[PDB]
Amino acid sequence: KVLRDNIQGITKPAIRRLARRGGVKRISGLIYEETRGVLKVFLENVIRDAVTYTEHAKRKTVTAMDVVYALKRQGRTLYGFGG
Amino acid sequence: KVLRDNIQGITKPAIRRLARRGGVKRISGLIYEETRGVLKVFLENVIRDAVTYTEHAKRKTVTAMDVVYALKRQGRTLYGFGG
Amino acid sequence: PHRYRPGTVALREIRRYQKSTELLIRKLPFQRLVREIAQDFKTDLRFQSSAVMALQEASEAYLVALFEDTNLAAIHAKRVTIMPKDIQLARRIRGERA
Amino acid sequence: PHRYRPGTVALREIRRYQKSTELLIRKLPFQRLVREIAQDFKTDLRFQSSAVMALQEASEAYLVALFEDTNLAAIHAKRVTIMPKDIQLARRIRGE
Amino acid sequence: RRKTRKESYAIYVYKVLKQVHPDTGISSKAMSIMNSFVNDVFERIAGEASRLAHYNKRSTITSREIQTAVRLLLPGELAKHAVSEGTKAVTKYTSAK
Amino acid sequence: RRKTRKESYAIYVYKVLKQVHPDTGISSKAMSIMNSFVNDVFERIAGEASRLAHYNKRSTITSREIQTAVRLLLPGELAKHAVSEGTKAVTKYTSAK
Amino acid sequence: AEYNLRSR
Amino acid sequence: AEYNLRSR
Amino acid sequence: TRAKAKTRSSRAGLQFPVGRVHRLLRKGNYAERVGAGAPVYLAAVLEYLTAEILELAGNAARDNKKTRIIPRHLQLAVRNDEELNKLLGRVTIAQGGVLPNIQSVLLPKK
Amino acid sequence: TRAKAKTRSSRAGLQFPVGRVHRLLRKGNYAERVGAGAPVYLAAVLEYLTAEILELAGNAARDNKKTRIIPRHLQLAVRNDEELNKLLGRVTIAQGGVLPNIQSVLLPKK
DNA sequence: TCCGATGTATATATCTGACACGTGCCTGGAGACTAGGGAGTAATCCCCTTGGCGGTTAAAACGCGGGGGACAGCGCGTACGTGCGTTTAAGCGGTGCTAGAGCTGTCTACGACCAATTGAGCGGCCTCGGCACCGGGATTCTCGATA
DNA sequence: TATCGAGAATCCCGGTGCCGAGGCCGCTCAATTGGTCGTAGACAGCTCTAGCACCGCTTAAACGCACGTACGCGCTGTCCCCCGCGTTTTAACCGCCAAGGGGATTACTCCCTAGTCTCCAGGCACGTGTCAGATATATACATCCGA
Repeated sequence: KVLRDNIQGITKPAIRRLARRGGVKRISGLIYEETRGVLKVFLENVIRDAVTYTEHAKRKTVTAMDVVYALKRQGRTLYGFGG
Repeated sequence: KVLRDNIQGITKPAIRRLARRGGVKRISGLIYEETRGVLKVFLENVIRDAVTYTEHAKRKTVTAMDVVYALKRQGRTLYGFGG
Repeated sequence: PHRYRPGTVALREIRRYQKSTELLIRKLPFQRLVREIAQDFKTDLRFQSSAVMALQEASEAYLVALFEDTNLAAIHAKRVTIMPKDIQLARRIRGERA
Repeated sequence: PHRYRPGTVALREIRRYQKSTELLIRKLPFQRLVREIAQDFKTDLRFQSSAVMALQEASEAYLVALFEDTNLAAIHAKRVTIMPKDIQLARRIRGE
Repeated sequence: RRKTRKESYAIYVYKVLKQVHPDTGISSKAMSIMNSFVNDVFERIAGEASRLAHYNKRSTITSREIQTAVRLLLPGELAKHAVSEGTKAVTKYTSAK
Repeated sequence: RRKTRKESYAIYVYKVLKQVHPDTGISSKAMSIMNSFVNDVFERIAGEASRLAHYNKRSTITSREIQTAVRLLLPGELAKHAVSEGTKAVTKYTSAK
Repeated sequence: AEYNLRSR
Repeated sequence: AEYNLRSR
Repeated sequence: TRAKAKTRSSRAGLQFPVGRVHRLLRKGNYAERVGAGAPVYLAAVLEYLTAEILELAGNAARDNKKTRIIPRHLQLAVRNDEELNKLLGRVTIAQGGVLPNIQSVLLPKK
Repeated sequence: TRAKAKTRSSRAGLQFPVGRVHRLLRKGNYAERVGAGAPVYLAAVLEYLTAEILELAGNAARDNKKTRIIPRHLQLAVRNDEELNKLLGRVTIAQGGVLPNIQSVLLPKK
């Protein structure tokens, strides 16, 4: 039933590509776990608020608008998904 | 009456006391001019908005509420002066 | 045989990924991470496909911008290599880290 | 004669100023700086006394918090001395 | 003539102080900060409840919008304890008719 | 049955595009971003105009609250040029009414 | 009845 | 009509 | 004859003013309509959050050997609690000062 | 008898919809009342700010040899302009990417 | 460790001014009641989300070799902290003026509201031009080797 | 300290294909016209707060300088850990079929809130007395740093 351990599917080469878009030339091997921990904290904060909007609407489906409102409330406004 | 060059009245020992409250043990002599430039930019941003609230009210006196609203809209809410 | 020097292909990769706009995380792995995180807030949640894409676009923008600030923290410490302490400084000065 | 070693009185001053709550800039010099900055936005503004005090409390809180982030940038670079490049890093990472 | 009414939370902050610490007093500066804190948290909660009503196409801010705004705005255990107190109050008020 | 009418700024964004670059087109993702931008800036300006009316004990949002909200919200020369266009529009409208 | 504080 | 853009 | 009036605050078991909160919700342009339970719930939350800060600030006053809460005690209360510090992270308290905190690398070697 | 309808948008000289902006101001819970000049001023500002982004993004499209504005061109338009970058500093543009930017110390010696 | 010089914490006694309290009255909260439309509910359509299947091939994982960057240890000189005597001007209290914040009271122009009318804007249709890609050739950055 | 030139790389071109942008059309709902009524707020007039200006005194604080030491930071040497890249394995991605949960309506009804009118007591401004605590003066106790 439940999912587990999917943060390890955020691969070393994916984290390297994100760091390359961030202009990073050289990466310590300890960065990949630090980045996974940071990403899980960021997603937990956005998804908790998005699911709070979904529950207030009495819906079972998290919409792109629930995500856009959760991001706006946290001061990270996203254009291109509505709102 | 008129005023000029008052940023020099933000003295080296005042900037040192602020740095001490900030936990700073040792200070380069280049810091005092950098701190003055930073303070002038901070005050220009708050006072421009405060004076914008004052002019909207058709007042000639900047109130503590004009300052508190100017600080609040810049994400720096101040308690203890009203609002 | 032919071989590029350390950091030459890194600079080529920086130029490639700063020219491009696509998402850099694999979509199915990221979607499973979103569903795993969501199950702790309530069970049996569905997602609009565009909600997962909104979460991925926001997450990659956040990580890329944090890598820029991390890279400045490395360079300030006279390094070209980013380390966990550079992420930790960037997040503390941002007010994300206590 | 008696001397304390370099940084002993600095640590005593950190302890003193982190215990206290008083404004650390001289009030009359700060008030003249506020009036000078304001005259570029409108001529012959008055200030409530409490408006100048609100500006001073916000300005000192802002500078103190920036010195904390500047001190972390110095320590990250293996220094105990803050420098302009530490203020520049702190303000760049904050997005100021 | 006597000065116009300035409305304040100070007497209710003082009633709450006398419950949590009956022998403790408060300075007027600290009371001014408490009044600013109450006004700020009111405006945050009412503003998020306002957004929640608008997003859902609703004309009314209800106890349910306030509850979701409190869950969004307050961190961690502050939310759980605030939601407990808000629900207890509306339950007591409803029973009192 | 046909779907219910979802309004957007897309036709007006396209009218402004046809004025500023007559031969340029726009993708639907770029149009969606432009619609989000217009909604976001409307909500910021109307929200600051709303605070300005409340702070001044006023019931009405007027052209004057919008002007001050624009001066608070827009950086540098964006404010000066937006205030020019807002004042030019209101003076043409009140001449033609 | 008293407050359900986090401390009590 | 003309726009008073920062570019003009 | 009408029955003797009693406050909605007293019907709710609250110190904070339910009628004033209701009038602030109606006049503050939050929505077209305000539900009867909305000001009771909001008044209870403002009262609870007041009680959280004041309990910690009266503890800070007592630890500093003072019987009066001053702006310092509100700052010590807020910054020593991780959740009130998160709630008030963008807030300055006038005359609050800062937490006593020296970075470990700056302390003298012994 | 009754005269033919003229849009408040065309009466103001605007492409942006003054009647829709007015209805959004009245229904958005911004104040009790909305003045007749308020939606004209606001519609003009939204139109101007649209024209500023579209001018820079149509130029970004042309510099990229494209005829169609894509999210990339809006991102280049915004981040290469210091004032639109300040206005949109907390905003993510979906599918926009980043500015080409390498720190000088990372480039090889000459 | 251990002494002198210095600094902080702790005690007691003064006195002062901010807090907590009590009093009167008035304005805004509650009681009682009505009209009407928001939203709770039931019923229904059909979108779009979830799930599963097979092929393919892009991408991840792995292992290896080696070079260049992290970081420790060292030297050295300069720029900062400490402490002193001198100079500056802040802070205090005090007197005094009057700009202008704040409030009262009268009007009227403006916006909310309603009812009728009609065209601006939406969803649905559909078609052909811009863009994505193939796949090859021209050209240019890298870097071991030549001189 | 610049020059070959084999190699991998990016840019660039002409051709192929498709599928998304943007015009066209018909319906409808929301914007406009025209008109009424009520009160927000523009204006005039007045009170008296509190902000600005200046004086003279005291002394806290800023300034300027001399000294010396501990820190910044350039150098050099080691070695490890990261990059580049060739091979193998994984599973993402795509295109497709299929079911049905649940989002998104639509109609119907009633109970909830806005609005009105009339009290009446909770909360405010004001005026008051006294004890919490800011301070001077004293000195017990802890720390620092040369020996």
